[PDB]
Amino acid sequence: VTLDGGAVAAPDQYGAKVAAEILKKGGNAVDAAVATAFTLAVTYPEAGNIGGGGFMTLYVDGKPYFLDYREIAPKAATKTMYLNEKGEVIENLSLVGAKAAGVPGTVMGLWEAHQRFGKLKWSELLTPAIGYAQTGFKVADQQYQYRQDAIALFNGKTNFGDYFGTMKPGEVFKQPELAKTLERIADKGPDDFYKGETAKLLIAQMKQDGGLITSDDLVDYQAKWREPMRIDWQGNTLYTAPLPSSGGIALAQLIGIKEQRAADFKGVELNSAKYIHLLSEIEKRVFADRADYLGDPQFSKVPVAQLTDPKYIAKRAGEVNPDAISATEKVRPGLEP
Amino acid sequence: TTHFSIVDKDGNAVSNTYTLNWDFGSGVVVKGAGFLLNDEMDDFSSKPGVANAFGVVGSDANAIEPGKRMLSSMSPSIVTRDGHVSLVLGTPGGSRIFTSIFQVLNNVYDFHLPLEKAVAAQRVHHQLLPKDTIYYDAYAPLTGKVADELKAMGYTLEDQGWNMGDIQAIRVNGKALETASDPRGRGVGMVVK
Repeated sequence: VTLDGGAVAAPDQYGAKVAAEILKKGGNAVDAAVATAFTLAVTYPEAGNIGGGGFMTLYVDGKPYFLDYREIAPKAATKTMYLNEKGEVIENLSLVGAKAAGVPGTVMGLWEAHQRFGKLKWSELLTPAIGYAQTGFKVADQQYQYRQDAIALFNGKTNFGDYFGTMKPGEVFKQPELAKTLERIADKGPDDFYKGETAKLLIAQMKQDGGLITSDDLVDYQAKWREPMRIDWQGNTLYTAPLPSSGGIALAQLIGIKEQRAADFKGVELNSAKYIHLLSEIEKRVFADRADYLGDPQFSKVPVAQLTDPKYIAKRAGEVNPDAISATEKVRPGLEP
Repeated sequence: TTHFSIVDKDGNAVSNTYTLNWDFGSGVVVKGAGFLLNDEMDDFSSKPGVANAFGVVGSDANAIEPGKRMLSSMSPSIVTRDGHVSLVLGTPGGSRIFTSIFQVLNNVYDFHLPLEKAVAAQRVHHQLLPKDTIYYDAYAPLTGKVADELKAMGYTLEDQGWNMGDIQAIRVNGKALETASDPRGRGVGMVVK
């Protein structure tokens, strides 16, 4: 569809500027997404990343796609690795330090998306991010506040302060080591991150910090294309994340149940008490199912069809109490007889 | 987590949500390379029935296993109508992500709000456990008659201490495009024409 231009909604001004520059010169949405994701790995390091993972939903040439570049547990991970001699969760062991990390997927994900749909040269799409790493970006006030929260959590148990200590609100923050890493990725793609110099540095940090990630974990990492979750209502088609996201199943249930209960929503104003109560009653059932059934779909037989069947959605919608809070103890996973 | 949304002039769309999990992840920087490592392992169930950092629980399906992906709430989304993109959206917010997307969809499709109002509107969250607890943010806290009635029904209202998402959205109406960046964050949107 020839639209009146392209568009970007980005979480900061730098991702927006880069995406727009890519589109303006004739890159496609995937080219722009690659450049933007690497840019935010520099400018929005609280969340944009090359050391994490994520999901991409795409609509290309009228066809829906989904790319899963979620991290995987290291091969040396074990069910009780975060429990102590009492069998209790060790405070912050799954949140702070090297044993908290899954195998990163982002570089592989962006590569796979670009290989399949990109129009512009990979190395050129990294140049904006390299520039922001070399010559800097302006730290935001909210970003600094998140930094302070993280410093409180890390409490001197990691090397965070040695690299992000100079992040100060309103001031330009440069990242020369990351710039060199992005240059290697520009030249070698995932080969640098999973098999090359960056891999070696990651492994060395694991050795230094007692982590679990090994060269085997990195060379075995694969992003996965999956069929997106499809939800139809009122003539619209929503494509969203399937498992290992819980959001697709949740949205299928939230939308389906709300539609089933249209008579109870009729005339109810947005964010009135009744409206919020109704959403909460729906959310009770969604989270009951999420906790009991959902996980990586290749590691158990997850009953996706049963949990999204229209007859099941109708049954769960029947549980919603429009006038009072349902007893929490009586909210059960919906397939339990 | 953060999210971005892109549409090109050919009607192709990308909705991308990605993350380190908590802000700045595990706090471990790869010496010599300069990037942070995630703390995504906390999204597994560490012990059946024990809540993680977002208050969510699990058992066997989301237990730790080598090579396994940990359950997520990230929900990058694209709405279409008649084979053409109509809305691209997503957000951070851990276990609030899909409830925030649901609220924005309700605001656009049921209340027929302009995109900017649909994104700026107050959002709240409930998730079964903690019991009867509704979370709100300081951007649009629950107050006044709505808060009082909810408390009268028996709800506990809690300021969660972080904004309730950061929606980044693009809407398409025929050939025309509009962007919305959540006022909870520092996002920017541009139509490129």
